[PDB]
Amino acid sequence: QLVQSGAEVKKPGSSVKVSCKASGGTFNSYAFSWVRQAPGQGLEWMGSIIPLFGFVVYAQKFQGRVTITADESTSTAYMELSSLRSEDTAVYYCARYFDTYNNYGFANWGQGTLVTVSSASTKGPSVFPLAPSSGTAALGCLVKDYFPEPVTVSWNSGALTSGVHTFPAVLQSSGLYSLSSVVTVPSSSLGTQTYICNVNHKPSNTKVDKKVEPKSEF
Amino acid sequence: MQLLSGIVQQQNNLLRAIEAQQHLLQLTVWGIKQLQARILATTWMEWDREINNYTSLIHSLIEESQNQQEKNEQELLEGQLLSGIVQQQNNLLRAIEAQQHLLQLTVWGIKQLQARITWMEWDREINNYTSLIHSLIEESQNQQEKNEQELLEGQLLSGIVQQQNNLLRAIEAQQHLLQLTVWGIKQLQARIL
Amino acid sequence: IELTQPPSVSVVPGQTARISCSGDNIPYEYASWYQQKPGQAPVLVIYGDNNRPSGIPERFSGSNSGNTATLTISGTQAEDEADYYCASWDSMTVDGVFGGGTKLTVLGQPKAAPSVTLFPPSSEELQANKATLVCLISDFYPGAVTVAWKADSSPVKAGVETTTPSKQSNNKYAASSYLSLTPEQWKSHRSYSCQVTHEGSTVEKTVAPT
Repeated sequence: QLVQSGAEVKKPGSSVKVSCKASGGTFNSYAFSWVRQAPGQGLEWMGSIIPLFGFVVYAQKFQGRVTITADESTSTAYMELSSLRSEDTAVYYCARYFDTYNNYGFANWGQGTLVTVSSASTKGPSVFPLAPSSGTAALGCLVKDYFPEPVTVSWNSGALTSGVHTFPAVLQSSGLYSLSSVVTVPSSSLGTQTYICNVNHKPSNTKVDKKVEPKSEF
Repeated sequence: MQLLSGIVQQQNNLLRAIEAQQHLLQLTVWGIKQLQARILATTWMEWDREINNYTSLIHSLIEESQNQQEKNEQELLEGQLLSGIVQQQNNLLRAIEAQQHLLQLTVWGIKQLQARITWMEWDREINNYTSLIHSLIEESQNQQEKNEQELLEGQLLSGIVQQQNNLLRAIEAQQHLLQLTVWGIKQLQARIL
Repeated sequence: IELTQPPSVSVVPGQTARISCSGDNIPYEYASWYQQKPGQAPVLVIYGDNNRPSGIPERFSGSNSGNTATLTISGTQAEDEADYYCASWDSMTVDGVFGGGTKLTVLGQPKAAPSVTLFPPSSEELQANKATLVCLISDFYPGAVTVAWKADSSPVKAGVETTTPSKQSNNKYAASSYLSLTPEQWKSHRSYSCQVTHEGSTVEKTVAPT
């Protein structure tokens, strides 16, 4: 029913136009709102458009900085937000109300579009081994100072699945992300099994293999 | 036989048309309130109360008509059928009456906003359909009275069938009225900002 | 116009949960309710005031006295754990507003202390002229935790970044904390520690320069 365009990464001051394609019904009988959600925060109503009339209405908070349009021939609603700043980082949903004559609630929602506003630029991670030491041991890989999300981590070319745990990224005050991935392994395997984390950061075309060896007892 | 089943069937269709029309009306009411805020055009507070009051009422009527439709259909699947079919015409007539008041309030809303921002053709069309509906509603009220009176004490079947034609004409005329108010809102929005 | 909900509500599984939403004048049929699970779109659960959409379990119900919308869930199940929002419209200017949301907790899952692992800086990083200690924190419930760092019995404020906890795969929580130092800073203290405090009890892991 409602499918939105994909994640956007934006510099402060610039613009973003988020689209939402509606299928399965008659476009002229729709009512649309835009709703944003900052990470860990509540839902927030931005504005509405009734496509049959084709004029948008806005919460004053967003007055003059958001433009809401609809296109009949593509069955698409749009939301443009200009002069971006960091506090604008949020997921944006298109939502549909007046499902039936008495449904004032929002019956259908798109998947959301992530908009990230940062002054940081695309950067590949530095990968460092987290060596196992002093009967299960933990070893890992520190994926440090990259932008943007996401990074993916496998172990031993995907052959190591059990005990893998990849932690969500910390956002540092430099605007760059760092992540860690650990595997729990049989202690007695450290001098025998070789362990290699495979790190993929697609945004900057980075593939890194890091061998994680046991700390020496010397 | 198939005469009464065919009447229950058409009443289902008519309630569906009223639901669909209510949906469009809702849209138009929303559109006017939205334009009211942007344009800034106390007398509007009382209009907003009448809108809300008659909108609740229409929702009640639609609901009660759904309940009566089901019972009527049960009675076929199973006197009380005739009774229910007549009650189902009174419910549809009431819905049409409340929707007509709603339409008239939306027309008023449009006129107020257009006296802030040709329309003579529109006016003429509004009046023609308003007068027609007023007259179809009045004929439906007289037939309902006649049919209720007979049901207490055929002529009944004839007026039941005639009441189906009345309701259908009124709805079809309301449809035209809706298209005109939609036109009016689109014509007003196209002029702001 | 503001909708206000309690930040949190907790229910024994099988008991009935109630989430209130107070406003000035919530007109009849204007109150709607939404279920939201981490990482997912909201889902309409009640509209009108007491209407459930197709596919919504019968144990969901709503009411509206004009001053308070209430969501009710009789016989609350595990899968009913989520954030709930109410929405409504301004009567005159038809703006939408949401309640602040309510975190509903279904009780039953046992307390679990965190498993914590602390790693020192690697050689390669120290050779790259940087030093970061890594504190991994997993397998805790409920999902609230506090992290403090110490260098030789003394608390360390600067260069600490910790994530806010996330739901794992089993229904436990994970978090990570990072302390940034220069190689010189690192090499001139007997030890550093990660202190993880969970439900008023603290787990400590210590690390020391080669």
